[PDB]
Amino acid sequence: DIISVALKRHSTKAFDASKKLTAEEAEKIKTLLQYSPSSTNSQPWHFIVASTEEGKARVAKSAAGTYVFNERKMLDASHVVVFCAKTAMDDAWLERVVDQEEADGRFNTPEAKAANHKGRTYFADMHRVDLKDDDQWMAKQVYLNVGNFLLGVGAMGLDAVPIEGFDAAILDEEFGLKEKGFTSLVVVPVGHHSVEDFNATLPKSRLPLSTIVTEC
Amino acid sequence: DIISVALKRHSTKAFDASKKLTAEEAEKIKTLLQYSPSSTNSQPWHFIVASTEEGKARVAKSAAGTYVFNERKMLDASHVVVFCAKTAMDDAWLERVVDQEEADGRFNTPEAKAANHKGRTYFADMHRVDLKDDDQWMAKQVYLNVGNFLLGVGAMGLDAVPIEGFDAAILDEEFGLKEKGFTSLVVVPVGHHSVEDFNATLPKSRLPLSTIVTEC
Ligand SMILES: Cc1cc2nc3c(=O)[nH]c(=O)nc-3n(C[C@H](O)[C@H](O)[C@H](O)COP(=O)(O)O)c2cc1C
Ligand SMILES: Cc1cc2nc3c(=O)[nH]c(=O)nc-3n(C[C@H](O)[C@H](O)[C@H](O)COP(=O)(O)O)c2cc1C
Ligand SMILES: O=C(O)c1ccc([N+](=O)[O-])cc1
Ligand SMILES: O=C(O)c1ccc([N+](=O)[O-])cc1
Repeated sequence: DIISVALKRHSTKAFDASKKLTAEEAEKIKTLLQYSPSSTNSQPWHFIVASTEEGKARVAKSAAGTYVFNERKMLDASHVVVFCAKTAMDDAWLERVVDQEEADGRFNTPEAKAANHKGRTYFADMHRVDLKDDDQWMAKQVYLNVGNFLLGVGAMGLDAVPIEGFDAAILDEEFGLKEKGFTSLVVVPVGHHSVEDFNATLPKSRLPLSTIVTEC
Repeated sequence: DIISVALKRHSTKAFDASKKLTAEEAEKIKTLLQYSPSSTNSQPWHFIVASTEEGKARVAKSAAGTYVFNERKMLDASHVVVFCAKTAMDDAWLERVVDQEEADGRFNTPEAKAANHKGRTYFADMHRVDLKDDDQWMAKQVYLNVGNFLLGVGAMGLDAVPIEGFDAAILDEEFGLKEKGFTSLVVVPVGHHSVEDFNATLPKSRLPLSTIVTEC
């Protein structure tokens, strides 16, 4: 039951470095990243999946100093996922999305692809010409992916914690993201919690439905 | 299997208006909205859940005219969820969150409570004061909730579709959201698809892992 998963998943504060994901679980978490929905199927994202000791150490550099309370989570987890968003939405990216949709068989004619290209253009240029908030629009799609991801890994029986407490300028420079057209937004260590995870035994806390929900 | 869910769920293009959620399902989708994670457990959100015909008609006003292609989806679904973000992070909301955490038993001393409140204020001030982007920061948490929600309702065997194609100004006015301190971001009709949901039999399409993932 997915509600049981939602009530039992929690943000892990400490990971057991000896408990690694299986090869099968490693493939499943990449499938989760890939198949998240996004506005107009824009998929405006890139993921760094660090599983070697050196790779995780490179990610953990972003937690040095002020964010040190997040550094050990990145070092001790089995896999660490860096969620990145595109910095600008270009036509080339939109062309590759619609061509992939054709390759996967979503169009029955060279007509319907011209209409899907016509549609995704009017939508994206609204954020590039007019609103000029396509940077924030793409980052929102990445946060949607994070929310999909956290529930999915919980359903797999894996522990995780989402992290905003890191230096994105440091992380971007370490992986050369800016020149690639990406910027890091959220880091998610994935693995199994240790006995030092004090948050595993604390009750969950949320505002009541009478506050957050209006029915009509 | 949650991966089967991720590969099976789709954006429904048309809903069967005769098929309603059960009472138990209606409670479960509210639990999903409630228990989504968020940065510092800030829960900067409110949800309109329209299930009556008059309520759904009120939400559907935001799809009239320019966004007419989304209007029937709102009218036909069993339940329509409006995801709303706070427009500003005020100190009273932060106090409300920490008071709820105390009521739920997450602190063992009053000093533990004040320390948690001090930390949440510090990180909120990073967005309110330094970055001056708390409005975008809170919207990102709401998008994370949507991503959690879409996978959860798919795991319940329910159809849904996320919608950005609506007039948020019209929707905010219809429900007085701006004066209440909120703004609408995403509309999600939930129910069961009809024969007119052409997307139900199309294959899913995503960019390949060679493009979106870097392993290290
Ligand atoms: C986007 C985001 C960023 C977060 N950043 C951190 C973080 O930097 N360090 C941390 O320990 N927890 C972080 N959290 C975890 C939250 O404190 C946690 O999700 C919230 O208190 C709800 O608890 P739960 O995840 O156990 O349900 C973050 C959560 C989200 C969604
Ligand atoms: C934030 C968001 C907004 C979307 N807005 C619309 C919309 O307004 N109308 C619509 O029919 N589909 C909308 N979609 C659906 C996307 O086109 C769809 O998620 C994407 O093509 C991937 O396909 P899937 O959801 O079937 O996996 C939206 C999706 C997201 C995540
Ligand atoms: O108007 C829009 O913002 C809009 C966004 C997404 C989609 N879509 O994903 O089909 C359509 C319209
Ligand atoms: O952005 C941060 O530094 C940050 C730190 C802690 C948390 N948190 O504990 O949820 C969230 C964000």
